[PDB]
Formats: sequence, C-alpha cells, structure tokens
Amino acid sequence: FEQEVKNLYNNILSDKNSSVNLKIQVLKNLQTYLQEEDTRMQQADRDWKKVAKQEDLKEMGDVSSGMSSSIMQLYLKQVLEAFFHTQSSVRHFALNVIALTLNQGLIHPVQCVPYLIAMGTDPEPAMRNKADQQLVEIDKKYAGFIHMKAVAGMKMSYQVQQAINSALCSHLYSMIRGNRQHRRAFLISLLNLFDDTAKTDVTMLLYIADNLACFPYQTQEEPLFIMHHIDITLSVSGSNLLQSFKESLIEFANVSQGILLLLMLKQHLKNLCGFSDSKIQKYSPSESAKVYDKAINRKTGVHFHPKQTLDFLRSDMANSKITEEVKRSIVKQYLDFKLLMEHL
Amino acid sequence: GFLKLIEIENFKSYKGRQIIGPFQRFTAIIGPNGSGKSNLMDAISFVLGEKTSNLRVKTLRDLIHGAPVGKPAANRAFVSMVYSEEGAEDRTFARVIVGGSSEYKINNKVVQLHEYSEELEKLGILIKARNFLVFQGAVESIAMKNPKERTALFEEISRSGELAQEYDKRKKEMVKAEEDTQFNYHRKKNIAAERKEAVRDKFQETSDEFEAARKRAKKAKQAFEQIKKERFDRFNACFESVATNIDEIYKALSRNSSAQAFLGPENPEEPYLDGINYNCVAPGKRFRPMDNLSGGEKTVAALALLFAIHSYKPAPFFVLDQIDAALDNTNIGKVANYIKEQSTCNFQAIVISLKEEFYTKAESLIGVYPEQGDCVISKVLTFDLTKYPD
Amino acid sequence: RKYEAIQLTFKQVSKNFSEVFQKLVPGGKATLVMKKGQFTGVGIRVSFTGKQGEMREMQQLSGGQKSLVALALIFAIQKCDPAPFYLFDQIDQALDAQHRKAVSDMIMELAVHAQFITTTFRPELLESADKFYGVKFRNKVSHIDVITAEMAKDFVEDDTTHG
Amino acid sequence: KRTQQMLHGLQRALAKTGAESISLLELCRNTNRKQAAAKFYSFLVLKKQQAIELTQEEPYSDIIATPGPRFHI
Amino acid sequence: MYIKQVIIQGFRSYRDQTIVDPFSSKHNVIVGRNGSGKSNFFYAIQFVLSDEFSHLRPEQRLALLHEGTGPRVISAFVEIIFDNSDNRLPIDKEEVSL
DNA sequence: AAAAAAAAAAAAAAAAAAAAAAAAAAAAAAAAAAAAAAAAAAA
DNA sequence: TTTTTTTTTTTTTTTTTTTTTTTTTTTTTTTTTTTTTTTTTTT
Ligand SMILES: Nc1ncnc2c1ncn2[C@@H]1O[C@H](COP(=O)(O)OP(=O)(O)NP(=O)(O)O)[C@@H](O)[C@H]1O
Ligand SMILES: Nc1ncnc2c1ncn2[C@@H]1O[C@H](COP(=O)(O)OP(=O)(O)NP(=O)(O)O)[C@@H](O)[C@H]1O
Ligand SMILES: [Mg+2]
Ligand SMILES: [Mg+2]
Repeated sequence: FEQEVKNLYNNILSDKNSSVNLKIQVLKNLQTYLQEEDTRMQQADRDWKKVAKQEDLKEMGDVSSGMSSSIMQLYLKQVLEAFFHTQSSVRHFALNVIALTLNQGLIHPVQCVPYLIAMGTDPEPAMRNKADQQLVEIDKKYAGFIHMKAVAGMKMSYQVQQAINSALCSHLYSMIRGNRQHRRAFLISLLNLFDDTAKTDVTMLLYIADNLACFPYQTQEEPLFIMHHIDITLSVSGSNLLQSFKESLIEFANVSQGILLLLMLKQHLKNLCGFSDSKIQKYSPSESAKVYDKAINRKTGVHFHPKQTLDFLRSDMANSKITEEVKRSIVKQYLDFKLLMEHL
Repeated sequence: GFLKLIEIENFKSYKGRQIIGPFQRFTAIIGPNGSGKSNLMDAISFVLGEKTSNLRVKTLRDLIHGAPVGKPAANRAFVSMVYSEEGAEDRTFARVIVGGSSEYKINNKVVQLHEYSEELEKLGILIKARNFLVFQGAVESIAMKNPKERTALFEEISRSGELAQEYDKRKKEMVKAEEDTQFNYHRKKNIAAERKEAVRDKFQETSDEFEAARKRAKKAKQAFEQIKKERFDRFNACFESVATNIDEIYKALSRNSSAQAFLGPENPEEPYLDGINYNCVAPGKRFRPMDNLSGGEKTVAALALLFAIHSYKPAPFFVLDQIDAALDNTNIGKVANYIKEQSTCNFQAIVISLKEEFYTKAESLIGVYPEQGDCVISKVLTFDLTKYPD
Repeated sequence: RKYEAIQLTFKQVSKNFSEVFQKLVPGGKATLVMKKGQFTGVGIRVSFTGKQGEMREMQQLSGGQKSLVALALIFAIQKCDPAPFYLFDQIDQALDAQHRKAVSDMIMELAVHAQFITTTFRPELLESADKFYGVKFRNKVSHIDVITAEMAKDFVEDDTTHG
Repeated sequence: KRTQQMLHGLQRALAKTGAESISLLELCRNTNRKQAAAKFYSFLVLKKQQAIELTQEEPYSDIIATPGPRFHI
Repeated sequence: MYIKQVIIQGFRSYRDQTIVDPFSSKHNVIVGRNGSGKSNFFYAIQFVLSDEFSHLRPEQRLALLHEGTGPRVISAFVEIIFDNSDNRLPIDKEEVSL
C-alpha cells in the first residue's frame, strides 16, 4: 500500500523501459505472492478445530481476507498492458499472473476478456492453449460475457500481431457459434462496421477478410447470410462509386481496395461452397430456422483467397505517386472493376 | 429546495384536516404496526402522480376514507404539499379526486395534466422514471431487475425514449429502400445477360427504376445515421456518468476497499437497444453472479445503484421505506452514517424504520398513532431531537 | 369419500384458524369462507379494532398485518394435523415487538408437538428456545457449532458497534 | 414487559403532583438521545392500547398526557 | 419427525462439515452475522427433502458447488439422519439416514 | 341568460389471455460389461 | 452346513432417438380512466 512501492511498480511495468529483467522480476514477485498466499490460506483453514473456540462470532474479519483482492486493483491495469511486449518471457509471465488471479475470482472477469482473446494468437502452443482454456472456463459459468467483448477482441488481436511482426481467432467463433442472435449480430457488426464506410487501416481490412474466409462453419445458413449482406452493400456502394467515376484520386484508391477485398471474399466463399447464384438470391434473412440445416461440402484445396488478396494488396499497398506506372495500374483496376461487376 | 409540509383530507385513513409537521433535512417516521404511516408515503407518492396499481388499491375509488370497510365518508379527497426553495416564495401543488376523475391544482388555480407534469419536470422529478420512491419490498427487487427493465429506466430518465418511433420508422424506410435497390440491380443484370445471349424497353425500364430506387436509398441513409447518432450520444453521456459514480459510491458506502461494481451494457455499439446488466463483488469474497449473493449484500447493492443514479441528475428528496429489512446492527450503522454524512447538502431524506439504530441518528421524529373508530383513524405528532447529547 | 374428507378437514381448519388468530392479535377476529360451490377457491375475511363494522379484503393492509395473517394460517394447519418439522427464516422482520412477543409465546406453547428451527436478529424470538447455534465465516468458508445463551443474547442486541 | 414497567413509572410520576398532566419535556429533561427516542416511542405504544390519552397543539411543542379508560387504576 | 443432525460436504459454502451436537425437539434458533451463511443450512435441508429445488438449469448445478480455494470439487453430498422412534416413517430402524 | 355540478357514452390504455415457433432438459431404448446368485459337485 | 466353477440373472453405464416443456413474441380481450356529451340548478 505504501506510495513509494506503488510508484516504483507502476513506473517499472510501464514507461518503455530498456531493461527486460526488471519487468520479469516484478511479474515474478506478484506471481509468487499470489501462489504463496493461496497455499497459506488453504493449509491454515484445514486445521480449524485447534483455534475455533478462540475466535469471535461478531467480527467476521475482512482485512485479512479482502487484502489479497485490493492489491491487484492497484497494479492490474499495467500488467494487462504488458501483453503487448515484443519479448516472449514477459508475455508468458503476464499470462501466468492473470491466470492465477482469475482462478480465485479476485477481480471482475469481463474487463480482461479482450486481452485474454488477443493472447489466442501467439506462436508458442502452451501460451494459447492456456489462454483458450481459461476462456472456455470464463464462458461455461457466465453465459453472456463473451458476447459483450467480441469486436474489441479482434481489434486487440490485430494490435498484437502488428506488435509481433485455419483462422487465427477461429476458437472465438467456435465459442460464439451456438446462438442465432449472437452470431448474426456479431457478423453484421464486424462486416458493416469495418468495410463499408470506416477509414480503417488497409491492413486491418486484410486481416478481417482473411479471418472471415477462414472461419470454421458447420451449417449452410452462415455463408449465405454473409453473402447476402455482402451483395446488398457491394451493390449500393460499388454502383455509386463506379457511376461517379464514370461521371468523372487516392480516395478512389482507398475505397476501391475496400470494395475489391469484399468482392474477393464473396468469390472465395462462393467457390468454396459452389452454390448456384439462384439459390443465393432466393435466400432471405430469417426465412425459416430449419430449412438450411445441411452441412456445407468443401472442395479440397480451393484456398486461393490468401494469394489473391495479397496480389490485390500488392496492386495498391498504399503507393500513390506522380508516375505513369501507377496511373496504368489504376486504369487496369478500373477495367477489372467493370469485369467484377460483370461476374456471372 | 425541499419539501416543507403536506396536507391530507379524507385520503386513505386520514380523517379530517391536519398538518403534517415541517420536515427537516433528515427525519424519520416511527410507530407501531397498523398505525398507518406507510400510506403517508403513498400520500407523497400521490401528489407527484403514480399509477393506481402501485398504490396497492384497485379502481382509484377506494382511496377515500372508509371504502374498504364498506361505508365511505364523503366524495372528495385533498392532498397538497408546499415546495419551498430559496428566494422567499412558496409553491403549492395539489391533486384532488372527484367521482372517478382527478383534477390538479397549482397555487389554487385549476390546470391540466400536461402543464402540471412539465412544471414538476422543471423542478426535477421525472415522474414516470421513478428513481427515488422505494416501497416495502421494492429495495430488494431493484438489484435483481431484469436487464430489459433497467434499459427502460435508463432510457426514460435521460430523455432518450421520446425519439423511438422516429428512429425505427426511419429504420424500416431504409431497409425497404436497400432491398429494392438490390432487387433492381439483379434484375437489370439478368436482363443484360439475356440480351447478350441474343428486351430494349425492359432494359431501360429496369434501369430507370434502379436509378430512382438508389436515389431514395441515399435519401434514407444519412437521415437514419443522424437520428441514431443523436440517441447514442445522449444515452452514452448519461450511462458513463452513472458507471464511474457507482464504482466510487459503492467503495465509499461499504466502508471497505475491496468491493467493485461493474455496470456494463451488451451490444456496445447501440447500448439503448439491448439490456444492461449489473454485477457486484461482495465486500470480502469472490466474484459470483448477482442471484447467488445473500440478502444483506443485495440491499446494499440496490442502495448503491439508487445513490449513483441520483448522483448523476439531482432529485430534491428520497422516500426510504424500511430499507433495513434484513440488515444487521453493524451494517445498519454503516448505512445510517452514510445517510447522515450525505443528507446535509445533497438531498432531503425521509425514512420509515423500526430498528432504533436507524431512527436514533435521525434529527426530528414524527410519531404516528391510531385511534379506534368505524375504521382505524390515524393521527400525527412531532418531536425535536437536536437538543440532546450523543 | 374424497369430497367428504375435504369437507371435514376444511371445517376443522376454519375453527382452529379463528382460534389462533383471535389469540395472536389481542383484539380482532377472522374467518375462512368458501367460494360459490364444485368448489373454486377459499377467501378470508379479517377484522380488528372495530370488531363488528370492519370486514376487510386482502390487498390493502400492512407488513405486520399480512405477516400475522399468514402466520395464523400456518399455525392453524399445524394444530389440525402436525407436520414433521418447521423451519422459519427471518419471519419476524416486518412486525413490531408487541406482535413479536405474541408470536414467541405462541411458539413456546406449540413447541411440544413438532421440531422448530428458525433464525432471527431480534431478541424476543429467542425468549423460548432449547439450544442455540452460531455461524462463523473465516478463510472464505463458513462453519457451524453450538454456543451458550449468554453470547447469543449478547450478539443479538447488546453490542452496537462496527464489530 | 418493559412497557408496563414504564407504565408503573407513569403511575408514580402522576400520583405525586396530581395535575393529571405528565409532560414529555420534563420526563426527558436530563437524558441522552437513545433513551429520549425510547420514551417517546413508549408513549405511542401506550396510547395504542388506550391506557392513556395524549394531546399536542402546536407543530413543535411539548406533549401533554392524561390517563384514559384502561389505566387499571 | 425429529431431525437428529445433518452432514454437508462441498455444497454451497460448507467445505467439510462434520457432525454437530444433535438438535432438540422444541426450538433450535440459529443466529449469525449478516452474510455468514445461515440460509445455506436451510437450502441443504430443502435440497434433499424437497424435489422443487432440483429443477434448475445445468449452469446452476455447476454453480452449486463450493468453489472457494485450492482445487475445485466435483462431488458434493448432503446427508440427514433423523430418528423415527415413533415409527412415523415406516421402514423400521432407529436412525434413518438419507 | 348563462356559469356549474353531475351522471353517461366513447376512446385510449394496460393487463389477463390465446396462440405459435425455437429450444432444451428429460424420458425411453439398445448394446456391452460387470456383479451377484442359483446349480451340480464336494469337503 | 458350507465352498467352488459355470451358468444365469440383474444392474449399471453410456450413447442415440423421441417427448414434454419452457420461452418468445404476436395478437386479442377486458376493465380503467377520462374526456366529451348530456342534464338540471341557480344567481
Ligand atoms: N382507504 C382506507 N381507509 C381506511 N383505512 C384503510 C384504508 N386502506 C387501508 N386502511 C387500513 O388502515 C391501516 C393503514 O395501513 P398502512 O398505511 O399500510 O399501515 P403501516 O403504516 O404500513 N403499518 P406498519 O408498516 O406496520 O408500521 C391498515 O389497518 C389498513 O387496513
Ligand atoms: N456456490 C457457492 N460457492 C461459494 N460461495 C457461495 C456460493 N453460493 C453463495 N456463496 C456465498 O456464500 C454466502 C451465502 O450467504 P447466505 O447463505 O445467503 O447467508 P445469509 O445468512 O442468508 N445472509 P443474511 O441475508 O443475513 O441471512 C454469500 O457470501 C455468497 O456469495
Ligand atoms: Mg409498511
Ligand atoms: Mg438471509
């Protein structure tokens, strides 16, 4: 509780320190405190009868019990921030501290769900194994929680990947899959809020599209839903843009990359399922719950989305210049756009 | 300002004309069972307007004295307070019932309901919101309220409920326009394909139709975005104020430092459309769902939520009616200490209680006693308590 | 045979209820009326402090009065045909000390038939008890054991502090 | 019953002056807060059982008490 | 009939609750500080003898186990021993256990 | 001659209620392993 | 009367399939209110 110790830890854990042994040492201090306190509490409770007759009935102490909680509330936030470190030992120790905290319920769980989700995409297997197991335990007790922090999850995930360098976050979808409302909402949120009119970084769009194509599906309702809304937005937005370009430019480069990425996602989906355009246009949202219950057949080795999307990102890659070659690439992009709108 | 005094006549077991004494900053209303004090709270709940079902009597005619026994007393009733704020003026609200109907009066001038309401809203009493009247069993209920009702309350208090019909009407308009644009686009595409397979008039028809539909869609889009932005901004302001203050308030009220309370929404892009939930941690225990917690923590949690909601937008007074239903002497002492430490310069608070540890800290008492008759006729008499030690 | 049994037991329960409730409240009276009939419901008519003019219905009463009515009904149905054991949790919270004395004396008389477990936070209700208990909550677990009348009567009222 | 003990206190407090008027301010003249509240509440619970009739004129003023029907004399 | 005593392990906040000196016949009042956990006693007594409690969702069953410290339990058990000396309960013994 | 008080009919509202579709815990069935018990033999 | 292998019966466990049941809006109905409409009284 002392002020100097407080400021000491809250400076070492933050402030972009050169040392990486101080941070490891701090996290190890917290970890050993938590473990030792837990063991002491348990093994001191086990032998009650020797001291029972000499303890009050009207007191019900808390300062010996609540203390272990209070401590965390002074440091917790900083520890969570330490997930975004380039070293690996720091990340491992931070995850150990959080997984010792939560397993005694000391702190409120749904404020450290997003970080615990973005920790689901590390290379080392033991890391994300521990993380995902912690997540399924957080869910199995409390039904709602994960649905509250789902998009912030992916945002933190993308920040983690840009700090380090199937689907990376497929597990999250497996957890949120069951409920029709939840799933539907989540999909619409991510899609409508990231591609249509948000000036998001051209890399986050790539990442979202990669994850939208990779996701494990176990019915037929989901890709048809995605395709349907994709259709509507593509139609309106693309039509407006292309017709204004015909009436008539880096802004075009940006919005064109957006719509093109969305196009290629649609095409990869349609090729991975091989569904007839008639069936797609026939389907409407909430037509019936049980009609599209068939398991989607998958053609082997049709994954061309990664290569294709990287090719079309290499076409742009935030490259605007006062040179003839980019103008040529842009006119080809426009003719390609006409071809895309002509796809049948 | 505050609530100076009220006046009853024939209303719900208060025969004759009598003046309830002037109210100090923090009073208490003691008395033995069946004396009829909690309906005095109903009296306060009747001036400010309240649906009859919450007044624990059907049909609104059984308010007049002596109806539940079988013989009424008159065909009138007359309840009226005198709100007094700084500036040496005094306003007198009333609400008289005749036959079945009810008429409202301000300063002995007949008015219509809407202006009466708006006058109260000017004062600061969101009558339909009901964030400051607690009935006997309501306090426990507030903590366990289903998320939907809590969203309803938070939308009511914050003036973001009036903008509903406009919003979803705009929503339906834009969804229809978008569907029709897609329809026309695909029809034009298939007509183009059937043309290339080889008609002209149909092509131009669907083209012009698609153009008109697009224009209407764009007309719907920005307007929907405008109204949704409005509702979101208002709701979000109110909600963030409540959240920060509930955390601080709960820590202060439990006189500990290991308690948390998280007031969190679902669907955090449009919080007004989905239920909000409330999870609190005990003073010295683990995180458990709200249902599991014992009654003693439940009542402190509900008190925390009430005080936070009030601490966003002020309300001149409370009416607490037996909040100490289940609290032990220590917890009641803590709650009473907080009420005393807050009551001076923040809000007037009038409580009904039985445990002497709650009306001992009080500063002015109002005894309420019965008298035998054709029906139990109640009467009132006051007592000062700021001329005594400890 | 079923209809006949219904009739006789309703009669006995009606009489016992009128007796108990006349005893609990110092002054008043109440009875159980059947509905139209086959039968469809049982209504209750209660009156006190006027004793002849008053004839009430249920929704407009007090905490103490409602709790007294309910307790009267339960004690009646006990006095007709005893049940294995009764467990009361925080029964006395709404009512006042005078009624609490009445309820405790009725418990004291009725004890000799069935087993009674109950909790409370006010002294009067343990005016009549065989053996008390306590519940201590240390190290995030709760234990239960026997205690003596002195420490219990002290904990219930005698101390008023932060511990 | 503490209440009837205080009732005996009332009987003896009245039989000394005989002006059939037990004032409350005097009976609480030299006490602390808790016992003052207790005494006031005791007057109320006594008035319930008709054993005493009490009078109050002004909104904030002393209480004047006098024996009623069931004083038991 | 006459509840002799109760045994609880891992139910709601009772880790390991061995035997207690037996109840009486007349009146056994329980007191305890606010939030101590007296109501869980009656929830045990009702969880065994009354069917209504066991109509909950699987989540509630998962949440009806002492999750305090150390490992997490999986097998809770509540036992009640009472004596039908008056042979009110038909199966003839002196202390029926359930 | 015209303001006022008082009952009655029409209209908005709200709570009991009739209805339908997605979901979910539960009951029934079937196969395999295991565990207690009867039968000829026997000590 | 009591022990043993072999056979016979019970029962127990674990999946898959059917079944009641809870919920989830949506719609309908009915009582309450209240505003207007209708009807004598009086200054
Ligand atoms: N309209 C009425 N006219 C006359 N008496 C009534 C009326 N409504 C209720 N009562 C009775 O008058 C008393 C008022 O009840 P109530 O106001 O609830 O008392 P109380 O203040 O709650 N008692 P308590 O909470 O125990 O201190 C009760 O006896 C009612 O039965
Ligand atoms: N499954 C559980 N595991 C661990 N602790 C639990 C569990 N369920 C409840 N608790 C806690 O155990 C305590 C139970 O309190 P409870 O048994 O309701 O006491 P109480 O005596 O009724 N309080 P009061 O209202 O004064 O009577 C609370 O602190 C709960 O949060
Ligand atoms: Mg009350
Ligand atoms: Mg309790």
